[PDB]
Amino acid sequence: SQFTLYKNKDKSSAKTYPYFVDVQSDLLDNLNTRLVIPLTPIELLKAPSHLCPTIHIDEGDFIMLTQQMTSVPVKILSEPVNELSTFRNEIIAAIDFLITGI
Amino acid sequence: SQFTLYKNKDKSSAKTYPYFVDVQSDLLDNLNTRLVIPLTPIELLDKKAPSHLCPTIHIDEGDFIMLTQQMTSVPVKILSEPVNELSTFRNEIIAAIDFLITGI
Amino acid sequence: MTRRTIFELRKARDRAHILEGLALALANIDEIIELIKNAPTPAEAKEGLISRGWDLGNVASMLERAGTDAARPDWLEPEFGIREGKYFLTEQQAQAILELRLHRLTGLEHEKILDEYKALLDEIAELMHIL
Amino acid sequence: SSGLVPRGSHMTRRTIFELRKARDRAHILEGLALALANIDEIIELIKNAPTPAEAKEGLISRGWDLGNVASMLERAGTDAARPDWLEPEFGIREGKYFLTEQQAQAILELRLHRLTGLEHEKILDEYKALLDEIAELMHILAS
Repeated sequence: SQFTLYKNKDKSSAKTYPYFVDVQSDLLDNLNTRLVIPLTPIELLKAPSHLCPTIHIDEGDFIMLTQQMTSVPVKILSEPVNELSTFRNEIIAAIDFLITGI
Repeated sequence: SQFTLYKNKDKSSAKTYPYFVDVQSDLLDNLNTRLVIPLTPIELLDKKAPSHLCPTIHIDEGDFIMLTQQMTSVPVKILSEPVNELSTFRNEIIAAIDFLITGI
Repeated sequence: MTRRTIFELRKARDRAHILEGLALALANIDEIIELIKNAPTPAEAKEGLISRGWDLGNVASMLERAGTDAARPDWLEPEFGIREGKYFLTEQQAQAILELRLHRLTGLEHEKILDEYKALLDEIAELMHIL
Repeated sequence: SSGLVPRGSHMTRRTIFELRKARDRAHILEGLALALANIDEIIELIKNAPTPAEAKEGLISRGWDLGNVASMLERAGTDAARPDWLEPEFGIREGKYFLTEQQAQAILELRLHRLTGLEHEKILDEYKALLDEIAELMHILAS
């Protein structure tokens, strides 16, 4: 669901990418894939700033790695934990930065 | 380069995804990764695809659908065989991406 | 298959709702732009968009069509839409207006929004006829 | 003095790399700043075009008032910051600014919330910062 934060259930990738955010429109939720963006802990790191928004939340301080955006099977969204709706503008702007350079 | 078309050299995926297009901004050419969208031949499609989400591409390489919903970040190392460029489809590709995300 | 069309009905209504807001905005372009330019932030612009009634203008006849009532999502409060004789937007409609790219204001892109909203009203009636 | 380029071998080549990226980025932002200085007439032009392709054509085929960015645009340093691939028919001619296709394309891709006060300012701040970075980079290489 759009802007919902999900726990990464893969033990292999959980250390550098604890969480990911769903950025796909809810109007397309019959697709069996989801476009998501990984979050990486700031401690495991400066980031390009306009590309990689800094996320201050209850789970901690993260950098959203927009450039590692990728589509995944919907099945890996089994564990929702939070939501990032108040970051909507920052997220959409970062995505625009990656694609339009605007 | 942005909108450059690349031959997929991965034999295990090349049948369904014989080409992909870089959609990442050139101002970010310094990254070691690229955001790409795979194309799939219309002939392999077993059903109609949403045209707002999946632009049709008729080029010298063939007749394809752009699978925007399967866009992904890939290592820059796999962009080894560029064959064409799709910059005239810029508006259609950017709108397809907008449709995936912003909804409208 | 029945579950499929119930699903398509739900999404067609949500989609028609967003498009309806865009059609209203694009019939009030001057006043929409002035309001956005005057707002310090996108949040304040959003609040200005939803906190006033909008004149239906050139799209009055389109929004009053018979099939407009059926195209309304079930989560929509009665407060939203036309309250004589102006249109009150939702946060979701406001957000979509703020995210419009400038090229959407060209004649052809404006027409497509209106054509699509109309097509949806017909699609919504068809899906219901299927149930 | 501002540490714009990471230490670590081939500093001069890497400084030139940052300079050429900065000029390209400043070129786009300059278009947006100019468009944002003329936003009513820019928006009227687009509303009056049938297609994005015709709007892009309209945007580049006439001169724009410099408006609130005139002082920045007319600075000798700002001319020195232009990409060197840019032909003489672009930028300022007879008091008015002539856009490239690339800058017109970015204008068309602006979202409406960029017109809000704080977003418009962030485009101007980013443009000015880039100009400052470019002047600094160039000076480093001027010896």
